[PDB]
Amino acid sequence: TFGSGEADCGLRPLFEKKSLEDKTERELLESYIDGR
Amino acid sequence: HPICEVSKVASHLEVNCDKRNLTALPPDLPKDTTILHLSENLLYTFSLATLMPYTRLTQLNLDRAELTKLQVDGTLPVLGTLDLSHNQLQSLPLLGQTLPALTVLDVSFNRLTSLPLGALRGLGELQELYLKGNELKTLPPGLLTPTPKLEKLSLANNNLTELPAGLLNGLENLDTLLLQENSLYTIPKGFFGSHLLPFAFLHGNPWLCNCEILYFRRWLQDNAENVYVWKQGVDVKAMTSNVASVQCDNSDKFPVYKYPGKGCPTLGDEGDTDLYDYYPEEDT
Amino acid sequence: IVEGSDAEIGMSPWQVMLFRKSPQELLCGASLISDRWVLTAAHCLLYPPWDKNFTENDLLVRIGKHSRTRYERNIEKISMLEKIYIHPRYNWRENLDRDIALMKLKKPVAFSDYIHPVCLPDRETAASLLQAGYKGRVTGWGNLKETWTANVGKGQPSVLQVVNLPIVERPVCKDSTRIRITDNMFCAGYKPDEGKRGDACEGDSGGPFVMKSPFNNRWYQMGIVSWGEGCDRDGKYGFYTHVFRLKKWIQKVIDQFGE
Ligand SMILES: *[C@@H]1O[C@H](CO)[C@@H](O[C@@H]2O[C@H](CO)[C@@H](O[C@H]3O[C@H](CO[C@H]4O[C@H](CO)[C@@H](O)[C@H](O)[C@@H]4O)[C@@H](O)[C@H](O[C@H]4O[C@H](CO)[C@@H](O)[C@H](O)[C@@H]4O)[C@@H]3O)[C@H](O)[C@H]2NC(C)=O)[C@H](O)[C@H]1NC(C)=O
Ligand SMILES: *[C@@H]1O[C@H](CO)[C@@H](O)[C@H](O)[C@H]1NC(C)=O
Ligand SMILES: [Cl-]
Repeated sequence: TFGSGEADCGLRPLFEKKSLEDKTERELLESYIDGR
Repeated sequence: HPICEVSKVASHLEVNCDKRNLTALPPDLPKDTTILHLSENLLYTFSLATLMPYTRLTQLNLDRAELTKLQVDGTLPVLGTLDLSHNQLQSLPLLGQTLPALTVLDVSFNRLTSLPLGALRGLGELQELYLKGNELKTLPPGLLTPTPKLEKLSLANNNLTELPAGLLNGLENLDTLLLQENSLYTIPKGFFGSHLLPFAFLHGNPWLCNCEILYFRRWLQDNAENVYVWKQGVDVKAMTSNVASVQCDNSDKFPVYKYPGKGCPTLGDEGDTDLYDYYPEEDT
Repeated sequence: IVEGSDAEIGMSPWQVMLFRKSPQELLCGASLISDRWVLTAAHCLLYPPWDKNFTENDLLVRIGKHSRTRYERNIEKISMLEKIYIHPRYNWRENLDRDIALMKLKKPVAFSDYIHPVCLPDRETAASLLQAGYKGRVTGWGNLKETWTANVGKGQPSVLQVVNLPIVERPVCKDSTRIRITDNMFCAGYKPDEGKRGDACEGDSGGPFVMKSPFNNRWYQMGIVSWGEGCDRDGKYGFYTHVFRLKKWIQKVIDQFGE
């Protein structure tokens, strides 16, 4: 039942946790919008 | 203060009593001293209990003060670094129960010829052990058992002839191993185990290359990029690997990583790889 | 990774390096999904057609790295393998269907700024993020070009590489290769008429294809670098193991024994 690590998964100490964004993650987010 | 130099910053106090012909610790120093430099004095004998106060002392330098007797009495629950190098100790001091938060111990260049039974008992936080320049001939079995967190071990320039087959047992974080300039002729069965060793110094030894130098033979092969030649400090032994520095009989041209075991048993167990060709090409 | 760029420090804290003990060599990528579980591509461990069959004792796992070859002091952590689990129906004979394997670390590893686990997608997340056009991210220390044939440039990087690629619609993936595709894989990469380039390459398998959820701001691993034909060639696409579709097998081994 227990894995040890989740619930905290996917949140990067040097980025999300510090409210900082990496240089290209914006490219990913912009692709979630219909490009026509 | 009138004898040693005092400085503060970051809240840590650092007192420097180097080269002041002291035979004992000066008249009351800052109770909040963290760093204490008592190098090059005349502390033939020294009592740790004499530092009992200064409960914020983390680094203690008693090197080059020709100490032959260290009285391990009181406790320094916050002492992390302890330099005892370049002294006259003939017996390794039992710092277990006295220095629990110790992580760096340097008893290099003393007069050690052997190590106690439970020599390091109680130093579970030890990260670096320096015993270079002594005259150890053999290391006791289980010497590093109490120090599972060890990251660096220096046993260079001693009188070691053979190492305990299970010396490196545990050591999940060992990255540096210095055994250069000793009297080593071979390496036990699985001495290096499965752990990856980033920096090893094995040069300056009379390796006897026969049939039981094969384990070490292949290890060198696999770890060709992790064998370096010690030069000095500030150099950062991360400059150009050099596996060839390990030579048979210390006989220059006879690197051990190129010794065909000619007529040696089991034609496939020790050094049985080197099966395929490779053509790597990384950059700056 | 071909036509990607150097990763920022801690940009992909879940990145894992599968290291061979003897001889010492990087053999594949992988990802950390918990303090004791690592996910990779099955063929990184077992591929009979090339006589490849690696056991627990033949490998080490390096976590928290950035540089490809430099040992990184109190940054990377080196762990041993307790057990290797390859999908029982991994198809190495024809197309690497179900190219996945789980690795159980001998001891749990502590997280840090450089070491942190990635999330595994849930029903809604999968259905929501896996759409053609949507971009994911692939990371790895694999080849920078096709190295089996003369080509200009360095073969491998000195630092971890990263590239963002669009998911491709199945029909397009299917008609770009003669190899038989399954629902257990997907492909990504820029089409001939999009201009931008980028792809995984040899040495990148096991590496993760990740996407950030606009909903909870978490990173999820949607794929595992599995295969391709050449690297970054026009009209060709990199193929990845579809993690969500194998979710049931993953949970079953993960939660199989106590802890
Ligand atoms: C990938 O490679 C692996 C090794 O690199 C392969 O595993 C190895 O397979 C061989 C068989 O070819 C194993 O042989 C020895 O073990 C078997 C028993 O097998 C079971 O018990 C082992 C533990 O004792 C496990 O390790 C096995 O996984 C398995 O559970 C014995 O029967 C053999 O004995 C034979 O040889 C001795 C002399 O050496 C004779 O005295 C006997 O009479 C008999 O003839 C071996 O002792 C080997 O142990 C095993 N090693 C490992 C790490 O598993 C693996 O099969 C391969 N995978 C694929 C898909 O190809
Ligand atoms: C250790 O080696 C040194 C260097 O040759 C030598 O002078 C010394 O006598 C040796 N010590 C012992 C105990 O033999
Ligand atoms: Cl490959």
